[PDB]
Amino acid sequence: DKVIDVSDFGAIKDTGSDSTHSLYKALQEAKKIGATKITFPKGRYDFYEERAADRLMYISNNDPGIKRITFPLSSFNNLEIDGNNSTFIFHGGLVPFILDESSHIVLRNFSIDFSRAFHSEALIAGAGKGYLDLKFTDQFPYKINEAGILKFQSQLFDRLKRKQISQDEYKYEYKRVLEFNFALREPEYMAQDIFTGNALRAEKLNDVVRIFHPNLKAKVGNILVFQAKHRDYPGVVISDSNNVELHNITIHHAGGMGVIAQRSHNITIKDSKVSPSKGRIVSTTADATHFVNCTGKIKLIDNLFESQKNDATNIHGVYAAIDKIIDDKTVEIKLQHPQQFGFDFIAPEDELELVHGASLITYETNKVVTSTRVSNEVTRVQFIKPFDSRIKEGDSVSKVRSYAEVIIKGNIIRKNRARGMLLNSRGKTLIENNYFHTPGSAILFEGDANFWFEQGGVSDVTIKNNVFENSFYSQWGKGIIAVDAGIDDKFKETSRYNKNIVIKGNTFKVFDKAPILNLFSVSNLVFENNIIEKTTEYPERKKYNSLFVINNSDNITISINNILQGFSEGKSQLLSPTTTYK
Amino acid sequence: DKVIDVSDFGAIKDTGSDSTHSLYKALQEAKKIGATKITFPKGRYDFYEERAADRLMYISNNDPGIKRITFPLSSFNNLEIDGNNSTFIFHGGLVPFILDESSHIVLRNFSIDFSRAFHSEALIAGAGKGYLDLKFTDQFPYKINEAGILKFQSQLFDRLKRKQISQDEYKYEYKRVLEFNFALREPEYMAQDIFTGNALRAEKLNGDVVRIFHPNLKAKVGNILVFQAKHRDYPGVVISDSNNVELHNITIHHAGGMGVIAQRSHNITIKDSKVSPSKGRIVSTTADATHFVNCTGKIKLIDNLFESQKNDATNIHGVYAAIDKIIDDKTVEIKLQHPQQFGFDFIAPEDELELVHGASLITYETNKVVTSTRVSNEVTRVQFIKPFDSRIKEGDSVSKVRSYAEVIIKGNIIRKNRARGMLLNSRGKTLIENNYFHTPGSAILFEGDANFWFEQGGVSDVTIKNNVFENSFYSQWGKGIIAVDAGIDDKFKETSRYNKNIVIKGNTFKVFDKAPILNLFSVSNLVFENNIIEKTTEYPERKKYNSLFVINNSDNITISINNILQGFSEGKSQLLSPTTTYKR
Ligand SMILES: OC[C@H]1O[C@H](O[C@@H]2[C@@H](O)[C@H](O)O[C@H](CO)[C@@H]2O)[C@H](O)[C@@H](O)[C@H]1O
Ligand SMILES: OC[C@H]1O[C@H](O[C@@H]2[C@@H](O)[C@H](O)O[C@H](CO)[C@@H]2O)[C@H](O)[C@@H](O)[C@H]1O
Ligand SMILES: [Ca+2]
Ligand SMILES: [Cl-]
Ligand SMILES: [Cl-]
Ligand SMILES: [Cl-]
Ligand SMILES: [Cl-]
Ligand SMILES: [Cl-]
Ligand SMILES: [Cl-]
Ligand SMILES: [Cl-]
Repeated sequence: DKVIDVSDFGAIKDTGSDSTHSLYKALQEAKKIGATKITFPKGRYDFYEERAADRLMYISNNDPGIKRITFPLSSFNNLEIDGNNSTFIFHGGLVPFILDESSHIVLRNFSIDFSRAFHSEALIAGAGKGYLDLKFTDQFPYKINEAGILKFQSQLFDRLKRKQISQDEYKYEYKRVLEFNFALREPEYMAQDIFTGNALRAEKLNDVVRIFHPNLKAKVGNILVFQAKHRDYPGVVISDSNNVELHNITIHHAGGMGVIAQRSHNITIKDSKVSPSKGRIVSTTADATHFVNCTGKIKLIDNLFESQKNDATNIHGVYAAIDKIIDDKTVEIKLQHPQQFGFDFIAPEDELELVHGASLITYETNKVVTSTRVSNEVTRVQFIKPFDSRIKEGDSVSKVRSYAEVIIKGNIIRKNRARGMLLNSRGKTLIENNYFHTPGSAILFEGDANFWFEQGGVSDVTIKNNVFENSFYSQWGKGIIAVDAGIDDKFKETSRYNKNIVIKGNTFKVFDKAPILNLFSVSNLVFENNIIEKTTEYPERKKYNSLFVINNSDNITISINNILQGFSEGKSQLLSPTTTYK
Repeated sequence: DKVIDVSDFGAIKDTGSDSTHSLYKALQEAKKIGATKITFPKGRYDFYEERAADRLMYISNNDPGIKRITFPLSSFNNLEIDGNNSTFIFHGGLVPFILDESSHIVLRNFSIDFSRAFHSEALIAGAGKGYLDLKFTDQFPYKINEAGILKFQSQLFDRLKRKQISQDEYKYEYKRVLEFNFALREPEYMAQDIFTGNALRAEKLNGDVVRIFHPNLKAKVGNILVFQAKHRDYPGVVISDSNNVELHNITIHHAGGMGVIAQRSHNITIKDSKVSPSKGRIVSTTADATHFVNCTGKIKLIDNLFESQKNDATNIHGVYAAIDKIIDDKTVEIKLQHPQQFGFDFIAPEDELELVHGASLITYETNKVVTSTRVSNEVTRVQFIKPFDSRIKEGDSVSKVRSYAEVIIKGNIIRKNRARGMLLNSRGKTLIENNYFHTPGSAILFEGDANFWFEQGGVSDVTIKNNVFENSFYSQWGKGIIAVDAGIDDKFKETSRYNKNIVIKGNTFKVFDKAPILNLFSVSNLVFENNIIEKTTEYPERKKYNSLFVINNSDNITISINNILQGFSEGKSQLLSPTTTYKR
């Protein structure tokens, strides 16, 4: 009809049977008659791999390859999916949602989770030099092979069944471990990622598994998280689509990012949450949300982003390195980071910034006349006029876009690994009424043209009426609000990558003298009407003795109109900037 | 015009520079004007990943996914590629050739190799309880991380460069090891695969010697240990949905998987070519030398050398698809079973399908398809013109009735490889003539099953004539020199007749013990005549074998009196009398 009921196509709740193909037929009928809504009777729905559509997908900042997709929303328009607060359980390697060249899509009232997490967790029962003793719950199946290696499994165990289980070992490969505080259910204070690779020596003590690595260190009683090595199955992919809304969507887990958007226009996530399911301390294995080369309005409103293994959000562009200079008008650009391969974005009549790599200073803006994709890495680009004579190979290009207007309000950011928000948004950005409790920098202006190759550089930011409670209590960043753009030291005085930032009306609850602001190459920033409250939530770090570290900047104002409470010193010292951590 | 010189498009020999993009433009020009030949000035040409065309590919019996292709021959026609005996070096994860919906393609006069093999080799310098001491040459770079695990690298080592190299580790993952005899450069006598997984505990002694730890490690000092590549991502030449393809004087030194893999293709010829290791290596391709899946017309392997590969020299078979769901009396959903079979679409309307009982490989009936709908890379819904056999159950399998390929395999040399020689799963007219076999596994194996590999076999017209089987089946990959191992349960061996009409004549069998020359079951009409059987002492005799002919559940089998046996102690009457067991 106008509204389609999935149960009319065979998708039946609370049975544990695969509803993938019944859902697919309901989707095709909705496209056939132009139905405006698809609804689920409230219940549990399970989705498996065997009948899910297969498509080749390049997904920015995630792993490319063949994807089995449960909701293949390719070229859909004016469609709402209302789950009625149903529970969606995905079995194996599945991408729940991919929105590809779709328009006006509303996802509403359901939860996403996987039958077995791609990461793994264990209770730390013992510890010593070069080892940890671990106890695994049943929902993290594993085995120790004859080589003495710990390998997590999709399930415990004929020959063809064993072969299928053997092929699933890739999905649950680890690469590092991170210790989580048991009581606070957050990354352990000042703990760092401990790299291990995908092969840890292990042996069962003769229910306790002992793992061996010379860099292992953790507190007994805490939770050890095995970080998933891959990002193959993000929760919701928004690709080349527009006007997408997520309302009351719970993403309990994903093989990578919860929501990843690329080259998409107008995206809203509201009243949703990324939070672990029962028996887990971690939600998604990568960023909660992420936006690449997106335009229009990006709205994160009244969400809860917690316990994921990476940043809550990152809104940025793509830098493509200048690999080959052919003639004075033609260049061949190359995508650099492996998870950026296959990102096509340079089209004829586009305007490109021609940026110096080590400085992030734009030489000029040139217009593209022709574009030719050679591979998933290299694209040949010819300009309308000869480009700047100073451009060398190793510099980078970036697309001049109608940069996304960022509206991030009412969100809770806590318990996650790494940073809170990477504000690489050059458009008008508003960060209002958010709560931060992150081990890394609550807010970070990053971007570089040497590794990540992410285009950042703000020009209109307002950070107002937020609460920063005991954030940056570890080492993922350089302060509560910090700049860490990829600018060489010899260019910091010359470059001005981030401009026009207002930080007002916020409350900073801090436990030591870590930098509240750590800025370089910033032009025009005002810090006024904020409250700085001293706490004793974590042990004080002797590394830091300055709340405001400022270098190679101009027009920075740490106004007298700021209230400080609980400190022994006064504004004369604590509000005076330094060049070092002091 | 008619002949395009690739150097006219910037492909320069003997420079080490990437010629991928120059070659691509020469290919597009040949298609634009209908050129008939592309020539390479004789020299060395290097191809890299950075500018290779990317396509999704499903390659049967190999690993699917994104492929970077150096020669993307998609919808090319009447084109010859003459390398003039050039050397093509491929750096990293590249598929050298993919022929997709192409016709009348001839490849001749060049060699294919990779700058670093996907497998690894080492000299065994020492041994002890639960370990092996290994010495790796410079062309097999490796790392031992802080976890103490051996991880082979694309090269020895900037932050971005370290990330690129680290991502290459997946390409060189291992899963098992095999011992090779140093002097004879073959799998060690009676040695078997030793499973390890992709993670071996290792430590560098003092450096230069690496000690690997595993309780099942066992090998002779002085021999060579081969680390089997875990993946089959980069086969040498892929022939997919194409027709009339010829390979002449093609040297495939290495591949990430199979040398030549053909699927759903008509008329293929491989002549005067060879699969053999490059300098400093004991192994060539990491999987089958040649392989043909659902192929039709004529398959010709003429005067080739297939040696040192980690699998069979050839396998010519069809695809069994299991009946996963019965919708109604006319409608089923079939499912591809083996992971390296996913994405193999082959059922179309008007196709006729065999409907086969799984455990017996006995065909209930043939039925014609009216409707076909691909659901995933595993499941396809099929509707038939008439209600199918009432005895058909979920778990049985279907197979496409095809104009099964006529197989002509003449003048080849098959030796030094792992596993078997030729898997004769070809139901079409098959001729095996004037070949030389020296395989650790069965020289000729009739296999097929509908429970794991899901490969359709079952011959109907085989002539094995004037071949030389010298000291073959000297290890354990099979059940004899010429053996059947079709997936037929013992319950049904007596009523199932999967292989029919086989003639084995004029051959010379040089054997070192009394392992079975023929090990047959479920065979009807076989004649073994005019053969010469000669006793050797090349390998130690195996006491568990005491019968040259082991025959069970068969009919019309003739081990004729006109065969000749030399060098044995027992009488001719006793040596030609078949048994049901390996001994008595
Ligand atoms: O900074 C850009 C980068 O951030 C996220 O990931 C990295 C992670 O890969 C690394 O190991 O740690 C840092 C924290 O120190 C970040 O978490 C994004 O997932 C990634 O796509 C990229 O955007
Ligand atoms: O038998 C069918 C099968 O044969 C080949 O490989 C297998 C190999 O995977 C296994 O480990 O050992 C056997 C020998 O005992 C064969 O070498 C083909 O590569 C495979 O595609 C399939 O056709
Ligand atoms: Ca064709
Ligand atoms: Cl305010
Ligand atoms: Cl103080
Ligand atoms: Cl600093
Ligand atoms: Cl300092
Ligand atoms: Cl040594
Ligand atoms: Cl015995
Ligand atoms: Cl006699």
